[PDB]
Amino acid sequence: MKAVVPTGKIYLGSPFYSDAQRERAAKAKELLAKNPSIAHVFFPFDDGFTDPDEKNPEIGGIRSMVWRDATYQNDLTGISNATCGVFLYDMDQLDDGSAFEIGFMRAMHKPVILVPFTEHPEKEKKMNLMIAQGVTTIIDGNTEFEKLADYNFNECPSNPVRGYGIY
Amino acid sequence: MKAVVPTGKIYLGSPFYSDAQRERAAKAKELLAKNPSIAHVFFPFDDGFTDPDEKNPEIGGIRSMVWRDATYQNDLTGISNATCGVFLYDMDQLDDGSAFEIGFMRAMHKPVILVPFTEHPEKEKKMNLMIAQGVTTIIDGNTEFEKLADYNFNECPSNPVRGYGIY
Amino acid sequence: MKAVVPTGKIYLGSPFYSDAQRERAAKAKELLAKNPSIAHVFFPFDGFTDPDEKPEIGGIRSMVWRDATYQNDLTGISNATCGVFLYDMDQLDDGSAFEIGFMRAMHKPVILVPFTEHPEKEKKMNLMIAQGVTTIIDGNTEFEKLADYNFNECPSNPVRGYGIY
Amino acid sequence: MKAVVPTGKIYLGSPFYSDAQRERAAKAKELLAKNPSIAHVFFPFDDGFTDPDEKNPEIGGIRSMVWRDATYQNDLTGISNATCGVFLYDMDQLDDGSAFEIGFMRAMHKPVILVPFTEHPEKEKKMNLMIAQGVTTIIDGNTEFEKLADYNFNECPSNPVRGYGIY
Amino acid sequence: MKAVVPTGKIYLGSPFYSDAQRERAAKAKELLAKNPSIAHVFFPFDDGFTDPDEKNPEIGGIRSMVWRDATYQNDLTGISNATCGVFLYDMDQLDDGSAFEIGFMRAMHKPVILVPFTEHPEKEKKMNLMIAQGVTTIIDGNTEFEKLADYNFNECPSNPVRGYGIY
Amino acid sequence: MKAVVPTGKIYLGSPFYSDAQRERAAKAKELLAKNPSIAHVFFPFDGFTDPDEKPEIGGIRSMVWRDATYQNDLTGISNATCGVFLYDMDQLDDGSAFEIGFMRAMHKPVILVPFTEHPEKEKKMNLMIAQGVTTIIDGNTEFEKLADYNFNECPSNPVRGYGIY
Ligand SMILES: Brc1ncnc2nc[nH]c12
Ligand SMILES: Brc1ncnc2nc[nH]c12
Ligand SMILES: Brc1ncnc2nc[nH]c12
Ligand SMILES: Brc1ncnc2nc[nH]c12
Ligand SMILES: Brc1ncnc2nc[nH]c12
Ligand SMILES: Brc1ncnc2nc[nH]c12
Repeated sequence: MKAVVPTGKIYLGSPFYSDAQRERAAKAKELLAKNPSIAHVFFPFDDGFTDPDEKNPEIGGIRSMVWRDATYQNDLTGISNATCGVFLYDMDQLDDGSAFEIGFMRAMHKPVILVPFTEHPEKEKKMNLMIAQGVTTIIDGNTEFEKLADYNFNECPSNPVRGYGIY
Repeated sequence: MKAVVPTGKIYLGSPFYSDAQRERAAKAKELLAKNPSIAHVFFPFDDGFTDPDEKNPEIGGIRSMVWRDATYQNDLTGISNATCGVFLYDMDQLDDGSAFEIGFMRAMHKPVILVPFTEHPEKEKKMNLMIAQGVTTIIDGNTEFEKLADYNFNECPSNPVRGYGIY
Repeated sequence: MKAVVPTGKIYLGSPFYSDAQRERAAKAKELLAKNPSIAHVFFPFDGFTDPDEKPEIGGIRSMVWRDATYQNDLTGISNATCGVFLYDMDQLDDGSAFEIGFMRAMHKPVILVPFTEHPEKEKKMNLMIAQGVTTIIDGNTEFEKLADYNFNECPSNPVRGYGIY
Repeated sequence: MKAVVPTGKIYLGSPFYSDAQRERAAKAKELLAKNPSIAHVFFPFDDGFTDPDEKNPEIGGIRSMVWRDATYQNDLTGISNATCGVFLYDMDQLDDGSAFEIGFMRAMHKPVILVPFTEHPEKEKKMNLMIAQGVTTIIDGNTEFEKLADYNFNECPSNPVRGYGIY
Repeated sequence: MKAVVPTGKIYLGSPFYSDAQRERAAKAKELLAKNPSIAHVFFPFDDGFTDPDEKNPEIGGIRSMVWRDATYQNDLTGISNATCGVFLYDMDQLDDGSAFEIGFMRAMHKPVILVPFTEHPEKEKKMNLMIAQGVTTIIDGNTEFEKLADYNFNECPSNPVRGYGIY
Repeated sequence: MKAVVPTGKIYLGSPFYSDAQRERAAKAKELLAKNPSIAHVFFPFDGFTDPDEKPEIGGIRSMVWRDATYQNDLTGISNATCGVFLYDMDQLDDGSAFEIGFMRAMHKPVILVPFTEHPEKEKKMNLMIAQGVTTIIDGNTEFEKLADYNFNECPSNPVRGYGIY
């Protein structure tokens, strides 16, 4: 029933390797900001750990084990504190980090909101069984991105993936 | 220390959408068969559930919810009974089902053996942080596929991913 | 130990088959509604609609509806910080029991609120329930405690006075 | 794949006390003892903890906290060690202990096999959604009780509950 | 991102009995009470369970099973409700209770903040690997105790233990 | 209940700093070696080598070595069906305690095998240890029980006779 205070703690998982992916993340935060059921949102790429012993760090480059552990754990920490996951899932370039986080969250029995995006709304609709069955709620990013602003994250109502070929 | 009987229960995760992926799986089973530390190996694509109410089933096609649940659960069942995971991980075509299973297994604190394969041993070596940090042991598929036959699955000795750019 | 804000997130599980059971549920919602340590309450029966289900209650239900409804409850269990169970000692609801075992396997606290209309029978309880529950509040004589119980910390209160089977 | 040594570790859950129920349990053991895939079977009612500090143990009595604690724990230990659960489920007199155990195992992602028994096959077939959905494989006690001797507990293939009204 | 309402639910673990230790705990509370990101703080020694059936409660005595059970459980409940753990860790007299609690929380994937205190800053700096690796963020009690008032418990950014010998 | 094959998978945790501690560990391995209910035993100190570490015991260790070694233990905890702890009551090993809490959060059984060289002091134990452990075998007077204990089912034996703090 109606909550006394916002309780949703969103773990916003998302690729961040292209302008389009980056714009979706931006857009997602905005909508989430308009949702009255949200108490907090964590985006893994917002802050960052800095390793002093790490001289001249580069992206996609070799990183120190210390930076790697700290950054990975901040993400797991985000998942731990989150009550649910929201994944801006690029269906054109499958992100394994996101897929990994979806499985982790489900192993913890946490609800997972999948928001698929494709630049080819007209190509075949197929999805991996693990993703298709692991997620508890699907919200198409192409045509319903906006309900993130209204979805009741206090209870995360289920909505099984349907309409996708399974492989 | 030395085990009285084999105790390793391997969950062999792997894409199965190309001849090359299919040959690796085949090869993997053979090596695993030669390993004295293995009590059992589960390959998700070996058996299969059959839904009677499912008329004319097709691969990649729309599947019944009953078949979807049963098949997904057989996989989770495999992960549950497994003591460790071994992933024939295609680095050229990232498989999200596999990535999902890697995260699930790690959320359960189970050791995960990553065996990466690439048809371009000469291209840049980069890996997602979640995969790079989530796996506990890496065995290159291109140059060490064969140690699967000797690895001590009774204890799954760690071997951190190194030599890969992190993104 | 004094919360800055209410944190208690209650999963209120109970059978919803008889009028009596529907009454208890009705009362609990109100009682918990007056507790200042509660941030939110979730009640399973407050549902999903399979647009493809041509559907009777108690009848054969589509797998899609079954999956979504079952998940909505587990999701309520996941979000909850504790469980409050309007537990029927006369008609044992295995669903409620399942959920109690699920929550405990998750290490979360479970407040057992038993009810009986047969005070005549020897008060007894299954071991798993007797030992699994962390806090018991008699529904026949302490129901009102739910409006005052501190769900921010859910103080323990082991089951006693019940014969074990 | 074929197991090198039996892998199934069964948690055999069942109500006792009722003459019929005891019979079921006894026959289940026999059936299981004949299954090559089973490595071990734990039945909670077999042996028990004796509280030396317990005067006159009343079976159904107001038993001491030490006995209760040790007995309850001996069951969780069995659930913990078990790879799968097999429940002799009485559809005539619902045993909440069993139900408890089923959800506990499912929260652990362990496979659960339901073997329902009814002395009233003429009565309506109904099942609580939590059981019907939580269970991973059903094997009708009244009709396929014998299957327990052939079921491959090394993989516990799933068989979704069906044909039951759901309330 | 910025939280809409305090999200941090702290499990404040610490040894008691020792005059110094009590002081630490008292100051930690003050510091925490000043942190805007904190929603609630649970300290195991604050209030307690009273076993009406317990004659003359001996603090350090052979306490009854009911008291023990209710007290131990009240702590797990706090760990369960908590989003993160903050441990006032005595490097001079290792408290195994605290250690227990740290591993329990890590098995749950919850973030753990170590605040080490030593009355002998001249002695060698060493730490048991399990603590040094299990801990997700360290905040020197002797030097940065005040940080507890600024630390964003809505996300618990990590800070790997370093500068300690490991045995 | 009679295993077809040994299933017990033991995670043997203990401090490995003093000669005495190194002796107990030595004995346990042998005792467990005679138990027919055991399929395998894992002992943390039996290690990893960071080819890039130029390394002293107790010294500063590379993060890579730290990560791999720590993981090897958690992996041993994951594979194990139960834990056997050669627990020192004179010099509390927080590593062992951490691992005990980890295993219990995983619902696995933990056999506490305490040892003391000071029978003179009031036998006491921390609550979390006293309540977390599921089976206790006195290392000073029952050490040998480990060769006969049934690890296929690890029968419970709550801690008693210890004052609680
Ligand atoms: Br992936 C990935 N890469 C780099 N920084 C990160 N933080 C969180 N997830 C990250
Ligand atoms: Br993916 C995927 N697709 C089809 N069948 C499967 N079984 C296990 N995993 C599977
Ligand atoms: Br149980 C159970 N049975 C039927 N419908 C439900 N909705 C929520 N929980 C339910
Ligand atoms: Br007695 C006894 N022994 C083992 N498991 C049980 N569940 C309920 N009562 C039980
Ligand atoms: Br007393 C008491 N109360 C709460 N937590 C504790 N840990 C050890 N002893 C404790
Ligand atoms: Br603890 C601990 N400390 C140092 N080395 C180890 N290897 C295994 N467990 C260890």
